[PDB]
Amino acid sequence: AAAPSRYRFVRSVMSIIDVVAILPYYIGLVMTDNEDVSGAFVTLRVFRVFRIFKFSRHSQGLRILGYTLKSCASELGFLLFSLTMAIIIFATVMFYAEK
Amino acid sequence: AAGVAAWLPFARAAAIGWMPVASGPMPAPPRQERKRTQDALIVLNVSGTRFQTWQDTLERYPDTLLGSSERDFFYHPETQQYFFDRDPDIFRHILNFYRTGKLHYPRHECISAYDEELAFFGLIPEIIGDCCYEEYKDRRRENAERLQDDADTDTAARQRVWRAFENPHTSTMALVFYYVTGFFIAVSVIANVVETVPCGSSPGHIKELRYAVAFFCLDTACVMIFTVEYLLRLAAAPSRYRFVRSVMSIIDVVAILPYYIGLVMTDNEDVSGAFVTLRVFRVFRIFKFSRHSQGLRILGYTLKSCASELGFLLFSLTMAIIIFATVMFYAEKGSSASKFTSIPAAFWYTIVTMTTLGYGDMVPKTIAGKIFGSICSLSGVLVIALPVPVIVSNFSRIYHQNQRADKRRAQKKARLARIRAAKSGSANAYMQSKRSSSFETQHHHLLHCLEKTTNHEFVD
Amino acid sequence: GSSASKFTSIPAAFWYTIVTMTTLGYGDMVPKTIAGKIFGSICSLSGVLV
Amino acid sequence: AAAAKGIAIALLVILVICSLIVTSVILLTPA
Amino acid sequence: PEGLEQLEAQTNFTKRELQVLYRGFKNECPSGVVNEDTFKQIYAQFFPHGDASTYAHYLFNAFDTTQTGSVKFEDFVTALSILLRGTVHEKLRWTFNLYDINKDGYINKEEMMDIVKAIYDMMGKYTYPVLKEDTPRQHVDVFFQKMDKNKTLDEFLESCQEDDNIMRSLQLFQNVM
Repeated sequence: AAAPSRYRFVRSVMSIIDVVAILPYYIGLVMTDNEDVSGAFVTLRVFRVFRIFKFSRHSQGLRILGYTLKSCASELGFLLFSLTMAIIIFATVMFYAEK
Repeated sequence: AAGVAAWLPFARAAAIGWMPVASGPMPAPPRQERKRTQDALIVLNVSGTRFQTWQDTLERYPDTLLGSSERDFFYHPETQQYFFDRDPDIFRHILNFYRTGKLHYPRHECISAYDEELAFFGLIPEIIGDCCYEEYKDRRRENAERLQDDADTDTAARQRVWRAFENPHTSTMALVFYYVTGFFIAVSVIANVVETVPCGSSPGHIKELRYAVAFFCLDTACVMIFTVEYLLRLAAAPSRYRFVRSVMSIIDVVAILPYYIGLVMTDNEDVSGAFVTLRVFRVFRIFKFSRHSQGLRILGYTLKSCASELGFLLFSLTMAIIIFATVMFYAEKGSSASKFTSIPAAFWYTIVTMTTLGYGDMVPKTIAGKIFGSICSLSGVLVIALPVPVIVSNFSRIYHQNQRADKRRAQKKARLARIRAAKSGSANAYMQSKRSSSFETQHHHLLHCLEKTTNHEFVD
Repeated sequence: GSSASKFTSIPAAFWYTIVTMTTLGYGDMVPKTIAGKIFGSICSLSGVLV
Repeated sequence: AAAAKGIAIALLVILVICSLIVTSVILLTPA
Repeated sequence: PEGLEQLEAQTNFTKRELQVLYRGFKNECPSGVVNEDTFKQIYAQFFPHGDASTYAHYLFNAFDTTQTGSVKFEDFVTALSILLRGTVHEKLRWTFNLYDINKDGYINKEEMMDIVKAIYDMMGKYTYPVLKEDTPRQHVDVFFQKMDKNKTLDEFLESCQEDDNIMRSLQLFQNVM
């Protein structure tokens, strides 16, 4: 209602967290009105927890942490690459030396 | 305003804008001494350097020293140029202030001298144009806290007695007073430790038939020592109740309450499963070691200085624990052992692996368990090591502060001794003058006048 | 006060608290009561700090 | 140092005599 | 206080000396208004003997009329003028205000004990005749000898000339400087 931007506000991430929090209840209601798929209700339960991220507005430091991660994106990417490096190499060595 | 007095003609032209729409008498100019700007550069000197500038710039800002009329005292008519006895490089910035309207602050010049010069010319400290303010206020706060630590004003019937008792080092007295307490708290805590070993005090070798219950006697003696020490402290407090709330005092009072409460419980109605809590508090006597080593006090100051981000540590840890546990339990709720019976039973797993501890009591079984377990371990490394440096660096900084305070206290005492020595030298010089380069003569003369007006003489 | 209760004495709990202060972890003896896991985790965190 | 060592021994003695008082108290109640 | 407005008019100093006085004044109190706290150590360091803050405290409030809590240059130079190069009659009026501590100009024998003991506090411990607790009250009685036996500003102002000690003591600094 009090949206300075009707679409750019959604383009932000906090609204994404809000909608991710909202949707599982409604999609589960629609499913249980139409389907009883096995393995999807447990996924609903799993996604029934992200209000912890909804706590972001209350916690001043959470935005700080998020901006910290966003700023050092390249460093985290290199972290992931080097981890995959080491995992591949050493797991191969282990399997070929202990099978 | 007066800061742009160079631009009156501009507004004069602007006046011509609203002439046809005017209706009045047009009260005419208030006349002038001169309708020009021939006011020549006035050579104002600072300790031998001439800083020429225009008069109009100086009376641009009236309230400062160089503005208004209080510069007449510094005027030097016999050579027709202002003279100041101040520092040239400092004064250059004050000169720049009139030209622009906002001061600056050199990166590299003593804040005490700069501030005293700034106040000397009667201009407010906060004129800084927010370009050097971030540094001037930084250095000013640093100097203010330096002189606050310069003002420790530590002192030396019972008002001095209790302080001397609190004094860490009075050679013969305070050392004994501290060593007895240190030994006695040490033996109390080691007794609480050894009152559990089988042969010490428990049915370890009595099933066949030593289990010497004397630790009760030792505990009674020790706690009597604590309570008499705390009664001495209570009589030693300048404010009896007001200083009870102190951290060390509350540690002391909770280091003695459990024994009395246990005695009161013994002759009261017995409640099952309650003495264990009382025996737990027997270990808190070890907290009394705060007075022993200053490191504990530094740690307390650290934890209550960076007490802001510790709340963030706890909150983010709870976030991570909940988020990873709620996916662990649903990840392998159904399995062979199915150890992850419930979320509170998965808190233990998500905290034994977030800390990178690693036991093996419960480990993931399904493939979906492995990925999120490794993700949890990495996230635990991140979240745990994130607020570490803000604590250890803060602790090191506080320790350096507490070392610097002692160093400057020693230096201040040496300076005070030198002041006393110089005063004694002045008295010696006066006595030498009495027995047998004009200011000393006039000072001796004034003291001689004191001699006559109070009919007393001065002897070494 | 546990069934197995390998925490037979404070000189034995020394080993557990020193292997959880160091973030080492062996699993030879771990707490089994809700009153145990809380202080075990707190001990691990305090070990990281110290 | 040595002057501090002397009073250190002096206080060691008073700690010992306090402990011996405690031993007397425990021996007061044997079994 | 313009440096040319407060010339020999109302401040009997030559402007050449007045400039030097102001230069030396602001050099120690840059803000231009001296507080009593500064008024103590700028004075006590003249005497390497016992402290003088007691006398300086009684000097300050006499300097500072209307209890402003701090003295500006105008009042300071006015008082310094009336002392150093002022009138012999006007020299002693302020000093009568100084000795008076009960505000109203009356003498009840108690305003002199503290002043004389503060004056005697300068020498400290290295005096030739060692001070005793009776010595300050004895000197106070010596001063009481010359005050009005009958039950004052008028008698003091009329007898200061009678005691030539005051007359040629006030002239030590009247001619000089």
